[PDB]
Amino acid sequence: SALGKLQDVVNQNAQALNTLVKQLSSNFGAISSVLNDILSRLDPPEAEV
Amino acid sequence: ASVYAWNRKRISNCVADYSVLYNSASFSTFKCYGVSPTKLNDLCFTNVYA
Repeated sequence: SALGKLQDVVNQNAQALNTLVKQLSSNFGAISSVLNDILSRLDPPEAEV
Repeated sequence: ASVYAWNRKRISNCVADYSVLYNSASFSTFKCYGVSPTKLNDLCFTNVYA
């Protein structure tokens, strides 16, 4: 643990990137979190929404 | 069947051609909510309950 500062920098960057990737799995109130599903499922009027 | 005794029919293990169903011009009502009516010919489902 003597090299804690560099490891914390690396871990902070890794957690930020992992959180950024994980946010793509959230639908944010939409029917699905996957664009392809909405593209192949819906009609462009509400698909836009 | 009547409304209080509504029947649930399992539609499964079948090839679905909704194009002819949509092409019919003798429907009083026709509407889809969770999926586009013309996109049913590409997606694959199961456990379709009538």
